[PDB]
Amino acid sequence: AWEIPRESLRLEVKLGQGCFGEVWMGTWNGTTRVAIKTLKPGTMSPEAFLQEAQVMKKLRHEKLVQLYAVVSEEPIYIVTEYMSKGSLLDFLKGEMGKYLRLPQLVDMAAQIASGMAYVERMNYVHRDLRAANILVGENLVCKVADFGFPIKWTAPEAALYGRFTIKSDVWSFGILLTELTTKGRVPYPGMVNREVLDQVERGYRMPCPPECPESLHDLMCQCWRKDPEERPTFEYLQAFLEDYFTSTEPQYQPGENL
Repeated sequence: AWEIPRESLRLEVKLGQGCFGEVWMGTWNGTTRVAIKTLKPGTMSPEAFLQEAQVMKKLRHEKLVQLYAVVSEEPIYIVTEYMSKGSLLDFLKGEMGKYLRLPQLVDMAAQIASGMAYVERMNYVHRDLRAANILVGENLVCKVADFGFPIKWTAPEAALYGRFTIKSDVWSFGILLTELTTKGRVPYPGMVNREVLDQVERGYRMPCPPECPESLHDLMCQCWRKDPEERPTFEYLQAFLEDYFTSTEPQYQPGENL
């Protein structure tokens, strides 16, 4: 019942492509601006698509990219709401990067934590939370996306022993916060995957990014606790971030970059 006929879709502009397929901006039923994520032929059977797509179908929150429709015959299409500004990663590195300061950045983080707070209540796990999988819309709206490893964003337990939980998502969120505060820089500068895994097992943590208030770096560090259960909830992360400039940094002053 999420199913629609293919010719309901006008694929117009190519937006990019990944290991699993492409993403197009498009038009639905001649009237509705949409995004379509195309899956490469041979990635998944129709019966196998039903089993995995249950999650994206049950999740409906204002801070997750909304699924609109599905074409579950090869090649499989996933039709979702259209986010005008692309990925948070591109946004942070682009021309807008320059002008973003802490208040905008923390507000973006709060929207994201809210999205994940919803996933948390629903008892799901994201598994691939990072700036590249957040989409930006008008008015600096950010929404979590993408439900199809990248070790630098992955919690130790999950990278090593496949222990993926909401708490491993929390760890990735902490890494996302360094992306937000460095304007999109790859975490652990200079370190390759193995060096990262070794160091993180030995207790290494990224330091406070320049101009970033120690209080926010504390939050990152809490997200990075060795012990998954010590890690804060997204409910906490969301409330902390929404309230940040009153409750936590009431005397914040603008700087050159943050």
